[PDB]
Amino acid sequence: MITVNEKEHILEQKYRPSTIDECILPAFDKETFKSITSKGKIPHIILHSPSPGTGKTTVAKALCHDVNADMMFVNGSDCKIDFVRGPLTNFASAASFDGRQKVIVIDEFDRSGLAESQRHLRSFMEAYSSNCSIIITANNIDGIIKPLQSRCRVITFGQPTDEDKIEMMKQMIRRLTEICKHEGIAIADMKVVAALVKKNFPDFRKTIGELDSYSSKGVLDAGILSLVTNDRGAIDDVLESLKNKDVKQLRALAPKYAADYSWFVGKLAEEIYSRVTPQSIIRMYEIVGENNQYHGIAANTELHLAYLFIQLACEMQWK
Amino acid sequence: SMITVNEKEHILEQKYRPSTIDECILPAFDKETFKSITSKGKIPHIILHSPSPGTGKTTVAKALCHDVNADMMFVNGSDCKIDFVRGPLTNFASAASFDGRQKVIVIDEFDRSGLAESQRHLRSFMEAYSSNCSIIITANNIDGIIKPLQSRCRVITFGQPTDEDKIEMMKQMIRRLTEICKHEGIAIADMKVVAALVKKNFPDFRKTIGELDSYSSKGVLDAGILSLVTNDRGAIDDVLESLKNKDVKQLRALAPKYAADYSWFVGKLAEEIYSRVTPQSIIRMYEIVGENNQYHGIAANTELHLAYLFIQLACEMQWK
Amino acid sequence: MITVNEKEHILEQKYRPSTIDECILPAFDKETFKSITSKGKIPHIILHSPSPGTGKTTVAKALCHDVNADMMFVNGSDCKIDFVRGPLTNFASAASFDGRQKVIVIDEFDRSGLAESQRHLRSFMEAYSSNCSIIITANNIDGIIKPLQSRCRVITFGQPTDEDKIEMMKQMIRRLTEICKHEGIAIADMKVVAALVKKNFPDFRKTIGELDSYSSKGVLDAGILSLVTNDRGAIDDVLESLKNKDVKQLRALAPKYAADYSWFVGKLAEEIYSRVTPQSIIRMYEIVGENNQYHGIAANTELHLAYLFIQLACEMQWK
Amino acid sequence: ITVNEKEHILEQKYRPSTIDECILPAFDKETFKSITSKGKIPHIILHSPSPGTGKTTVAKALCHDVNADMMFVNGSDCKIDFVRGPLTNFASAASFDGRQKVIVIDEFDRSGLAESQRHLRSFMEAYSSNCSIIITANNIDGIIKPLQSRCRVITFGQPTDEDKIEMMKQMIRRLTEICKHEGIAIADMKVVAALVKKNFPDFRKTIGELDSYSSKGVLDAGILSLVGAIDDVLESLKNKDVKQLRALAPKYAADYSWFVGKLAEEIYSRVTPQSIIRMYEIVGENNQYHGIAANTELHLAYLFIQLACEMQWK
Amino acid sequence: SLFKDDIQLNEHQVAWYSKDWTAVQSAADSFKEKAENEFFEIIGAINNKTKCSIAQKDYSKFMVENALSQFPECMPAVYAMNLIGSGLSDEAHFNYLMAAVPRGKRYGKWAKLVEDSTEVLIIKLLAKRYQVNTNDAINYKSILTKNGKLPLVLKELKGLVTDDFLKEVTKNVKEQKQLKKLALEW
Amino acid sequence: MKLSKDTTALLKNFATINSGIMLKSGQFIMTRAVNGTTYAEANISDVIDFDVAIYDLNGFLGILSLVNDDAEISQSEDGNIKIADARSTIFWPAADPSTVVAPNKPIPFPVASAVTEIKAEDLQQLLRVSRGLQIDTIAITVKEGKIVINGFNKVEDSALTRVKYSLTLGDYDGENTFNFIINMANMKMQPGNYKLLLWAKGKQGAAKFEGEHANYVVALEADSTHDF
Amino acid sequence: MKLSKDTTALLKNFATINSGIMLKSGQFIMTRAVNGTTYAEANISDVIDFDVAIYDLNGFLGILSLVNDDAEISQSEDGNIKIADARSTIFWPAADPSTVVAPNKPIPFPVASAVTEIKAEDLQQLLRVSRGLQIDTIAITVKEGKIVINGFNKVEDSALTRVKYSLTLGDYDGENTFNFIINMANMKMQPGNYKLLLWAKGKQGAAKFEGEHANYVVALEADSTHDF
DNA sequence: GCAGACACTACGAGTACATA
DNA sequence: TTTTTATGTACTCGTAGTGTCTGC
Ligand SMILES: Nc1ncnc2c1ncn2[C@@H]1O[C@H](COP(=O)(O)OP(=O)(O)O)[C@@H](O)[C@H]1O
Ligand SMILES: [Mg+2]
Ligand SMILES: [Mg+2]
Ligand SMILES: [Mg+2]
Ligand SMILES: [Mg+2]
Repeated sequence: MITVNEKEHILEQKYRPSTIDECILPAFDKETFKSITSKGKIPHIILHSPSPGTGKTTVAKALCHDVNADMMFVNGSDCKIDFVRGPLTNFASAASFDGRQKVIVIDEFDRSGLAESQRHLRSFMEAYSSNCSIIITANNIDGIIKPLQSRCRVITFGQPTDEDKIEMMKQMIRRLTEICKHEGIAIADMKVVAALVKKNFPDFRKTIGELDSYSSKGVLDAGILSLVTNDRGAIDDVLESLKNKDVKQLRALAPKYAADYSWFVGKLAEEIYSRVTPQSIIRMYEIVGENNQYHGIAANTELHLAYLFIQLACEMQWK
Repeated sequence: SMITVNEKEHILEQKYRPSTIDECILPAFDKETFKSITSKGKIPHIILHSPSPGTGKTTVAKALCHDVNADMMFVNGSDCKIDFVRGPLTNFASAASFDGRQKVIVIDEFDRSGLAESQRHLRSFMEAYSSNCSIIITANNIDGIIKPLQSRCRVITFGQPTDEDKIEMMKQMIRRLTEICKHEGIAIADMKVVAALVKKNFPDFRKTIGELDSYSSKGVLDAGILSLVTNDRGAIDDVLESLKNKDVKQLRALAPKYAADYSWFVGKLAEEIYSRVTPQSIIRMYEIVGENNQYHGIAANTELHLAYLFIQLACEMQWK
Repeated sequence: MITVNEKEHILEQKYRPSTIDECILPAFDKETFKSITSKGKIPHIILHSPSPGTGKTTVAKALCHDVNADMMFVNGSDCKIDFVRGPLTNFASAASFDGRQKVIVIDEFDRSGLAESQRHLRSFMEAYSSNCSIIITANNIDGIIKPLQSRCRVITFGQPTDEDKIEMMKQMIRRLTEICKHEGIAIADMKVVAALVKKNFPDFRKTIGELDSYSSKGVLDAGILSLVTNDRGAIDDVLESLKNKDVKQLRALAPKYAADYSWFVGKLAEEIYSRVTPQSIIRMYEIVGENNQYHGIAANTELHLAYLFIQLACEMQWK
Repeated sequence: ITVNEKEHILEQKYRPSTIDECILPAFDKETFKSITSKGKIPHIILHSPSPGTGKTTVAKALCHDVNADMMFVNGSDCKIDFVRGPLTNFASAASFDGRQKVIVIDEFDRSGLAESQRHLRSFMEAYSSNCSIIITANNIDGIIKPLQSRCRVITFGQPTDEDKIEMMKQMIRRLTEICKHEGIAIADMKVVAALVKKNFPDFRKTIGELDSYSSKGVLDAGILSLVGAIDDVLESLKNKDVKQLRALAPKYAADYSWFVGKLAEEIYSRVTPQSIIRMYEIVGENNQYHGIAANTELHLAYLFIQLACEMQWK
Repeated sequence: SLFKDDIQLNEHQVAWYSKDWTAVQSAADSFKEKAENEFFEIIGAINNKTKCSIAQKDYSKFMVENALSQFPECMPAVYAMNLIGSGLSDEAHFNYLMAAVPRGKRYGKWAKLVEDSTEVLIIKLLAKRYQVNTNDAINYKSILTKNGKLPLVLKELKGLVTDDFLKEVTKNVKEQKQLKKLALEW
Repeated sequence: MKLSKDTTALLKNFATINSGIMLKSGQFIMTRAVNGTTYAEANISDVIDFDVAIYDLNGFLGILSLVNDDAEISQSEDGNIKIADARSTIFWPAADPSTVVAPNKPIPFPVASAVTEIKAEDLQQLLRVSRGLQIDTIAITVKEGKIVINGFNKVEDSALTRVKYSLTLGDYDGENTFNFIINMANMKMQPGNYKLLLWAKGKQGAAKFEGEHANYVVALEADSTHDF
Repeated sequence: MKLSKDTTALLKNFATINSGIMLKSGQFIMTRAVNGTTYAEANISDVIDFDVAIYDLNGFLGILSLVNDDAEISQSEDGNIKIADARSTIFWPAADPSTVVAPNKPIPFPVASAVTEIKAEDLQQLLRVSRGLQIDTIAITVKEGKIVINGFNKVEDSALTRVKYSLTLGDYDGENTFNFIINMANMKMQPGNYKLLLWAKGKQGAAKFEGEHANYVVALEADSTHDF
């Protein structure tokens, strides 16, 4: 039911799905993939999603596995113009004495510096389409030229509906539970698995990585739940001091965060954005932009951050 | 003495580099995860990052390889161009070790934009050779690592301790600096110096050791070194008394005195006025002084700048 | 004792100190340099000060001299990343058959376009730290990335104590007397030399330059003293034009006092404090302080002074 | 009087070649002649906020009176790869006839040359034994402080009363000689005196107006009234043409420092007094916040919007 | 084609099967359609208050600010982001511009100056010859026009117009015409 | 001390393994790739008379090609490398020993798990066919009594199942079954006849080539199989 | 008139010094770098009969290279220049002489204070070694009675301390001591033999190379030392 | 034994980023 | 509904020129 590759020790690489049915996809995407595998022949496909770890490479290999195709997996970054002139032509023109459809998987082909090669590939597709098909995967769809996008079926991963998201998260919870059972990880509180799934969605690779990381002591109990539901870089003290207009605590907190000024200012803007009025958003971004613009200009940096704190505490209207 | 010493190095922070995880001063959760990794015998793909320098990312990257006894290839991340990955790195990852050890690639400081394309070539590489070889990346700016590579690695953020974690880490760094002074021959006539050095440069332990070497030019850490470390350049009695009296002329005369060391003066002035003024005046004092200090590096006449600050404060403060 | 480079005709370049003792430095900084030389090994150093002519380059070369180091002097504006991959790596990887330490002096290394190069350095400085050390000298410490600042001993020049300032001015007066002895300049009044030293502090380069300037006749009489005190006359014309709200003369006088804007705003506050009614002092300080604190970002200085004059003429009440 | 028959512009044809030929204040000319008498030339910054006083001419005259192998570089052309290339080759190599080598960088404050100046920081000390640099600037604040430390800053002009009358005499004599040489007839010497007075001390503007009038052959009312360089912006402001102002912003985004002052100067005459004050306030705030702005085009566009909406032309 | 039969192949098949890589290069350049952009889907969100997440889209502070700078209703926000927003995040820039820019359907064509390529070339020539700035070159052009010496000066400078200089003048390949325009400059 | 052309060709072949080398006084030279894939040792006619580390071996051999063949190599008074020619002299820098990755001691190869021999003609044919069929990996395995080298192209054939080349060395009288995969990139040796030793112990393994002048140790690919 | 291919190859070398060139009536050509760090002269066979200023010399020589060798070159009636050859005719714009940097006066090189010679093979070896050893400056001095050229890498050796290359040029016989420094960037000469005349007096001096085609004079570096 | 083949470098085109 | 600021710096790809060694 689950696919285990004993050669791999990394958890996300050990449990890579091998069939289209095993992958956790949106309903319509899985339906189209099942249709592709059922009709027997694979068209030219481009699986793309900027969000990593949604299942593009997995689904490409699973299509090749369901069709039982003669797959040539290729690192897209190595698919330069000489690769198309050479290995791709050698593989397309080779005679097949077993009826297996030839499919070329070009994994992560979204490099701009390969545009010329991609153009060649397009011409290639007009000469060897009757011999083989191509399954490109990519993160930046704009890294694929427009003729390639037009000639292929472009499937956008990581763009689900709300009900699709609910169903996918339930399926991922079940899959992580099965992985725990296979790995000897005792689940004392399923809320840990639910929190991991909801936190790292839609990056399933990162979800299994988080599972491996937090399942160190072999038990998923309330302690691991409190560790997962936490934020190790949370700024809450500064936010609560600003909400209370506490000048003493802001004065005390200025040197704590004054060391990493740029990162702290970015995270503070990011956190205040969701907790204030729209006009407060305008004012906060103006204040923060000015204070950061005069970063290297001011003399006392801790004083500069305390000045930013006073400004924000005075002008913010917390919802 | 359970402190590693590179006899080939003379720079203090290079000489006293920890060689194992237990020697590294790390937050509780981070050191626990690192001990767990070393216990599991195999190393996954890791990214050790922090905007703060000198937190131990490269040290821990080498110590993991040491504890696991991994065949490590330590590579300058800025030389790790795409042709280097296509060449020696692929051969290293695909080949086996002569003694059956796990191969690990440590790409130190991999957070340049100019390497993004190279990093792109990596995102298939890391999945093709994950059975035999792993990749440990060091970074200052995590955004210099493309999001797929972050997805492929366990990301560990240095310099993020709890309050109790920070207290314990400072205690441990104080003990380590005392042992290092013992080894090096630096007399510690006042432990307050070491405590202030640790508190001042946290969480940069490299800068901590470097400033320990700086303030130990006289071979002793006496009270003068403490006054230098905490920056104790005297008192501001004249300015404060002239501000309370609204003595505009005296403030105009006093501006050039403190114009020289402006940052220290403005910090001390904020600290002193904070206590001797009404709460309504505290906010306005922070506003005035913050604006003045913000526009420092731009003000053409720093003495006139301090006069402007003095006039604003003398007019708008309510001296409790 | 004084070092003389006979190949140099410019006075500030002819008498460059070649040892640490010949330098005029604060007590603790000179003590630190003497300690570094007595140990025999130079660490990674960053000598910086926004005030030019404090001696960073001089002290770098003097450290390399006193330690007897194999020095490679490099203009930092040329130290690109390929310059580190090539020349710097060749220099650092070369052996030291004579036991000398290899030191790379990267002079004026605070350009933003070198950031990437600086980044490439933060591993370099740790690979070759056993035999090779780097001495960066900068005017803006913000041009050095934080990891490089972490890897170095940061030494800020031009920020002495009062006793340090007194001693440095004494030493500078004596050095100027020695330089005038060597160069053939007659000092008819030591108050002229003291005036030069106290005026141009802590830029000693400009001190020697102005010594060269005012000694055109070969003698330093008391008539040069009134020229050195830099009082630049009075400002009665602008004050009367402001009292009369005469815009045309204010536009005419803007380029005049655009010569030394800092001195002009200082003199303007100092003088106009007495010529406006007491009710206008706070507003006039607001106007002048703003015009002065925004000067470093004002593209046109003459227009900035015209704007100041218009504000003052419009808002001031006169006695 | 120095003449260059190969030149077709009068200000390029009749450029003074020595310090004595230059019409300068007494103190300034005395200091220049003392510098030339010193034998060698140190790094010098000629600064003149008032235009047309002749900082380029004085730099070339210094090079000529000290007898130096001079390379004249326009500041805007002095990009960093030019400093690394030909300028380094010139400064490191000695002259065939043993003269001191000098680089003249004209109007170094004009454009994005800050990186070239920060490069010049070490360049000037690396080759000081053989090569000196003469930088000219209208706004001394445009030159970074390390260069000001490395150079001797000579601020121009501010003549006395006797200096002013003597310089006007010398300029009237020079204009008379140039008119005799070019074949232009002087109908009234009072007109020449009035022109010199009107444009004092902008001698370059005087010679430029003379060259503009040259086609007639005589001098009558060159003082004119009607019959600019900002005519498009001024007209589009009067018409409240926001779209044309938006299109014009990138054109003058090149040299904001010059354009903004020229705009204030041209607006000062054509608008009402309270609008003169208002224009000075608006333009001054815009110039004041210029160093923060990232795209000067948008900054200039916003200035145009404000001025167009608030100006009461006469 | 001696063989008068054949269903006949397309140009791509003939290029690839023959392995004539120049024909392959031409067939690939056949697909050299260039310039793809969807920046105006972001600006619309700023203008129409649509929901839009840039966590997965490419962002350009210059393009967004210059697009919004075409209409005076947005110039306050563009001005503010041009002053203090340079050190902000792209997400923060976009968030501020959505919160501040007032709602409105304002899409139109950008205001672009139409230039006399010949006059630009003349000004660049005069600036190169006399080593002056651009406005000094325009003043020289005015003086030489109202003197009649401009044909003489243009004649003396006609040799300075190298084919690399025309690249700086104008990228339109019709620059060849100006070349002939400068060849006939007498 | 001169350098016979055989010595210089050997040094070039060694430079293909490591950009720099650390040669000490004697007649024994060695090098190891920085990524620890190939190692080489050799004895040569010319006698090294002073320890010195070369950071750029290729450039050193270039400047050697730039002078007469009878040039005299010595240690300069400053401590560098002095190449004395007829009218000219070249001073080449001596690198810091720590800045060159070199073996600490000559690694002794263990007792072999299998032994065979490769004739120089078979090796040359293998290399030329590798240029031809573009095979990038080889597998030393057993084929019904004999020891064979199978040559695969891992780009178009990732599972190493479609054999593009096959060579038969000697027969194998043992009882073990093995399949040692070797990447063609790590075959950095010069032509000649080689006794091929193969060692494997569970996770550990290596392939040694003993020639009449040089020995080459090569690391096997991670997914090699054996039952030793 | 036509330009023989030797004249064209010479002009291509003269374009390496100055992007343009001014040709005046005679059988003699010359050019100098715009910064005045190097100047070249050459007596040429083909007769120049009319003065013509070429601003773009490389594009002009590209025009020349295309249309045969017997191409008739002259000036056109309108005012430009014309290149006619059987099948085609090309018009090239004649630049004003003020638009091209010309040395104006043929520098009469004084009687040399030192004379030597250098063969084509020695110069080729020196350029090859400098390309190998990263050498960027040379110093001509007198060592142990002979005249030597020492090649230094001024980047890693700002003071010219460690000699990286050395070459001998023969005995000196004189009674003076000198050290003429020459930056390699200023030597745009074509391969061949060269008679080297080094002249110096006070602060001025130069180094002239008389070749088999052209003479190249170059300026010494700032800190050159002599006792003439 | 010398065309041809193999490899190496120099340069144009395209992309990207920081800062003004 | 439209659509690109200057300068400096860094990287990758493709190809053409160029040098150098060698196979029937
Ligand atoms: N002091 C002066 N005496 C005579 N002519 C002058 C003087 N100053 C400027 N000029 C005229 O101005 C022209 C060049 O001016 P320039 O040196 O460029 O002034 P600026 O650099 O201030 O614009 C010359 O042709 C010259 O005739
Ligand atoms: Mg993938
Ligand atoms: Mg590190
Ligand atoms: Mg300096
Ligand atoms: Mg000028």
